[PDB]
Amino acid sequence: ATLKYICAECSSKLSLSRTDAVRCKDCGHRILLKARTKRLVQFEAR
Amino acid sequence: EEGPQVKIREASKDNVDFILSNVDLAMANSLRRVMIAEIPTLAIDSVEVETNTTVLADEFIAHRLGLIPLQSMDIEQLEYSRDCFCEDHCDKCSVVLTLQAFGESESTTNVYSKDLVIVSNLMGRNIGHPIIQDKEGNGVLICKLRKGQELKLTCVAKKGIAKEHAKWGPAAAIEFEYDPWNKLKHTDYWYEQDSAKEWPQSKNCEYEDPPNEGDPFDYKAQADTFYMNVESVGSIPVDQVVVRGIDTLQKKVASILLALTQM
Amino acid sequence: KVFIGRLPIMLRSKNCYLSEATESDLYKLKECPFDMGGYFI
Amino acid sequence: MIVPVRCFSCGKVVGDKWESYLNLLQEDELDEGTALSRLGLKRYCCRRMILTHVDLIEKFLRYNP
Ligand SMILES: [Zn+2]
Ligand SMILES: [Zn+2]
Ligand SMILES: [Zn+2]
Repeated sequence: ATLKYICAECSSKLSLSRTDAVRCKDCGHRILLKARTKRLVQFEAR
Repeated sequence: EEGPQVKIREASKDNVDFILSNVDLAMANSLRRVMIAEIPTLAIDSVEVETNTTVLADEFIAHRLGLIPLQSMDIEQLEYSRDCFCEDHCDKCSVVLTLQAFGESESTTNVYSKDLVIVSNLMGRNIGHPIIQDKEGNGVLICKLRKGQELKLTCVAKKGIAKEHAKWGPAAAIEFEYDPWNKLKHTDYWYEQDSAKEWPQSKNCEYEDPPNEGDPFDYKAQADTFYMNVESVGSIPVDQVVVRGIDTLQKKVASILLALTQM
Repeated sequence: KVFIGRLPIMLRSKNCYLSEATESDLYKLKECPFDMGGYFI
Repeated sequence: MIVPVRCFSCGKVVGDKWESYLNLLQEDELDEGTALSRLGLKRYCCRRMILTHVDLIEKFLRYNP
């Protein structure tokens, strides 16, 4: 269902805009990870 | 049948200890090289990654995937994607497989080649089936998953040769020896006190007659009688590695006579 | 009482939270159990 | 990280012998040399592959995320 960001610890898929600072829900981890892409990557098997 | 002559000693699904005789060292070698580098095979040569929360990197995993030996019995009934007239890959030139794994249990979940699943149409040719030789039908250990981690990949096997990448090699090693009794004097034994006492006598010294003390050097003897042993990796029956070795070498020279021709 | 300045703490010294941490306490904390710690951050 | 799939030098498949090797040691109380020979690793190039590997993944799996 989409997710622009993740949380450094609770893994809970966050996702907010501006003026939202940087915190998760209950896990005030001011960290947050950017979440992978859907544009699947191809790899040489070499 | 007049000419090169095979004389098998051991034989199994993995090795083929034999004795080539009545041939040029050059031919024993070219054949020896061909088996190592130019026998066609199928192998994963493209991995699309949907999900990898594993502890490894995509290219890291992908690299291993390619090293996983795949069924290449009817490899000739498959074409090189570069020759094929499709756009990229198709059933006429490629085998598609899938890998989906999830860390369900709390105990470490292992991912093996057996967990690979063919998704394309093999059209009746024995090809792409991940080789398995272990005593538990598991295959190669591709990765390990902790509870919660996931791995969703999509591979694409293609025909190739060792010259392009060692993953496409059907051979594992190739023992090769001649003149076990240093009679042609091709090598000069290094020693501290005694050549003979310091150098281990080889297997094949039994299959030959030790030179006699007073015989003058035989200067016209050439090199025939080569003791080989081929170890297959599984993607192909041992007997085949050899046979097709001779085959490809044969087609090679053929491609040349045909060059002078249409020249 | 009175607050007076801040003192940077050497990892794994009596003051640090890792000094008394078990192996698993270290993993959950994302700190390699192989780390020695005679430094500051 | 994990058992290399093959012997760097010859190509021998080795990534399918790690667990067996581990058992040959624990549950059978054998020695590494005797253990390795029973798995078929006869030439030292292949022997070193297994005898020298370090399974650091079993430590990576211990981190939560
Ligand atoms: Zn949080
Ligand atoms: Zn095609
Ligand atoms: Zn080896």
